Amino acid sequence: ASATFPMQCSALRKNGFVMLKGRPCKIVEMSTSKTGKHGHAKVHLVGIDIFNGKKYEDICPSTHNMDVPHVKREDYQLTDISDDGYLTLMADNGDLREDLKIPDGDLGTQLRSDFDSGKELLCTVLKSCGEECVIAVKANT
Repeated sequence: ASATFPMQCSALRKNGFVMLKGRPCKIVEMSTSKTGKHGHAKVHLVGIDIFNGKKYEDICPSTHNMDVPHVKREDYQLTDISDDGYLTLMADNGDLREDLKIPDGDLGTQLRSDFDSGKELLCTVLKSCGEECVIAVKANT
């Protein structure tokens, strides 16, 4: 039930998930840099926060592990939007959750409009490291 698991830095790949500075990211760049000439490594890692979009960075030995998030998604059916801007989301087993808000950016605006219209919507919730949010909205019928 851990939120992150070890992986050897030499096993990391571009567009894979990695933890940078406590945030779950997608690796966007990797390269080598500077050592002592007897068997070590400093891999430079860049990654985009999978929720924010912020860019982060760190340096790690090829030999030793990194922390890698479990990243999951689940689809909910959208049934309401409150004045507070919270969504009412219904899981496949019927349970409701109203703790997720209208997402940021263009997605939240589309979501708001499509539901102001008459459309049945599925919201895909991204989940990782104790953080969750709607990342995709898809028409239903």
